[PDB]
Amino acid sequence: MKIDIHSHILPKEWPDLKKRFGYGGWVQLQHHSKGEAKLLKDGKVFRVVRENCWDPEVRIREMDQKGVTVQALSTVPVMFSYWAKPEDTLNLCQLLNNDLASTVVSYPRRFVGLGTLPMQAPELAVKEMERCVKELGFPGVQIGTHVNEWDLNAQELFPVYAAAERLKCSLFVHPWDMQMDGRMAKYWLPWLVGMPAETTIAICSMIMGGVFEKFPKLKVCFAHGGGAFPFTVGRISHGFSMRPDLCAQDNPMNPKKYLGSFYTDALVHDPLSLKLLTDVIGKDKVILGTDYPFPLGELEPGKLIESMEEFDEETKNKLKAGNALAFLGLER
Amino acid sequence: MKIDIHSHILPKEWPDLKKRFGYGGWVQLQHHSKGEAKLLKDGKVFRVVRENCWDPEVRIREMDQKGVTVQALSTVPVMFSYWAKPEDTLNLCQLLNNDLASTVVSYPRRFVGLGTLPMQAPELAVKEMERCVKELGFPGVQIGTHVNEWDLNAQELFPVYAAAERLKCSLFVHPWDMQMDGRMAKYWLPWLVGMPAETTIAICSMIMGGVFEKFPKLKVCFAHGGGAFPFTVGRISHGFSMRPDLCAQDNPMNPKKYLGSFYTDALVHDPLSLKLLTDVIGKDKVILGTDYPFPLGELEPGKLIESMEEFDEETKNKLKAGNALAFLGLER
Ligand SMILES: [Zn+2]
Ligand SMILES: [Zn+2]
Repeated sequence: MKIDIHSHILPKEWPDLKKRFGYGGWVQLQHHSKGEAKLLKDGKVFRVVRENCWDPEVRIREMDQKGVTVQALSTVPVMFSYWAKPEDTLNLCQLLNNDLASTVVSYPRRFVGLGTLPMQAPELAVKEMERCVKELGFPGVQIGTHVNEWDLNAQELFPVYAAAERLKCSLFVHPWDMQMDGRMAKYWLPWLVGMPAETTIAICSMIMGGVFEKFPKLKVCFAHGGGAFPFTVGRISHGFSMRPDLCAQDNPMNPKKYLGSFYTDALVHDPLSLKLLTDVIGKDKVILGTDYPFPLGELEPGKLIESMEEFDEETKNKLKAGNALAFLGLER
Repeated sequence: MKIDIHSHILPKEWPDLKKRFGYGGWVQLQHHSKGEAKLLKDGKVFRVVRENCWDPEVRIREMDQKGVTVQALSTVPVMFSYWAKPEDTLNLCQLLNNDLASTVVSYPRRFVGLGTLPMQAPELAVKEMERCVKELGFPGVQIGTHVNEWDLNAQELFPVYAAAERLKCSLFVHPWDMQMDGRMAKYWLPWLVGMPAETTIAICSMIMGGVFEKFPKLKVCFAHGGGAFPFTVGRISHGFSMRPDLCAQDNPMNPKKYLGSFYTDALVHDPLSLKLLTDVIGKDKVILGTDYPFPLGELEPGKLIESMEEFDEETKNKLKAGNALAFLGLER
């Protein structure tokens, strides 16, 4: 019933990116029908989306109906474009960040912005992060779980984490670029299994890569309840203890010592799962998020949290808003 | 403290498989040092193992020390060899199954056998299953989470499931053949993340492929606590409801209706994780298993279960032995 850390939005329209940059592989939005649009990647339709995916007015009406005060807006992850030339990804980043900032200016009490960065080129990413924070006024950014062959332990990314600490810029980590073909081409497995696995790999990578140890002021929240991590943390912690030759060469402290060091959203659908999440991650560390407007999201925002007889009213309030305001560094 | 459904053993020695079959890619055991051996795949050492991995006498002494009455013995999963020619995999299967049956005959009150099958060729697999059950006296078999490009929903495998129902042959499903290279080549991620993801994909595949619906007498137990499934079942069940076009074309019943239809081992390391597992899978459906003699296993077998103040003595007894005896169809 309060703040939603996890929601995705796109521009109304954007330019032909293939023409702008000189090579294909990019995505485009095609308005085929009233209140309806297609996303495509060279020719092929790969997703159908509704009006509420780009129209702030439509979003405000649906938020009102559901009792949601603020959405944190970030782009659709397929727009990350970490695969492209660094300056072209940055150019697209500036376009999506400015779009997002425009929307925020129009409804500054209903939205805040999480920008996107050219993470494959750390010098450009630092510079675009500095702009989002100093000029656009964003409290943080949304990044993917890996960047081409870099997982988030990668030393090449340390300048980005350092910039985040100095700028007080929060990081929302979202699974993306999962395997889509072969055995994963059935039963929606990329979204149902691939996403949570991507998130668990990101949490393990930042832990065992020493990111939380070296950048102790960095604020990070992972999407979809930490993936499998809240349930498989015992396996991970035990395995680290047993094979330090494999697990401890970048950071010798046991993963368990980092519980309390980062946030997750609360998007885990079931009450038994939400209770384990808070038991493991902490009542101060779980943030209502919805994945609005996508179907895999929570249909009645805040309902799972409010349905927990195990939680007092002060805990519910932390989960619904107070934790988001802490993670984002924003006034209650 | 009772029965261990999940333990791996190899023969003392076996022939040069490359010479036997006429092409490389197979594994071999090399005794380099006292009570020590190397596993290799063409030249390269990929694992070091101890005596207790092949010597039944050593295993009995370590079981006594730990209060373990019976181990269910199955081969090391890298021996599956589903990639090879069908008759060659079957020939190796017969050798490993006979080895296992010999060991069982020598200590028939301490061991039972779970055989291995040429799953890439279903007619041969049915025939070797019939032999393990009728001639070798095995109560079940261990199979992998996928078979080359077949996940376990594959219709080509239905004759194997049908044979299992008729023969009353239990199936222990073990994750294997994970990605090992690229981004997964660090931090032991194949074992810490890849294995649980493989298991969740296998549980989803058998559910949404209608395997439990079409073969309701089939007994199946998945390794490592069901992977992520006990925590991500809400995500999976919600997603199935939202996109039946993606999820329900082979079996329209919601995955949640199958909780209670299969078993898992109890190998989840942490007490919060063991409580969620029983809450989700059922107190009648969780089986003490250890992954003996591998380091990622439980070091004091049965200790997690016995440490649960939430469980009465009758529940502990089910988890330590009664559930295994039910899954295997064996006399208490
Ligand atoms: Zn999302
Ligand atoms: Zn095992």
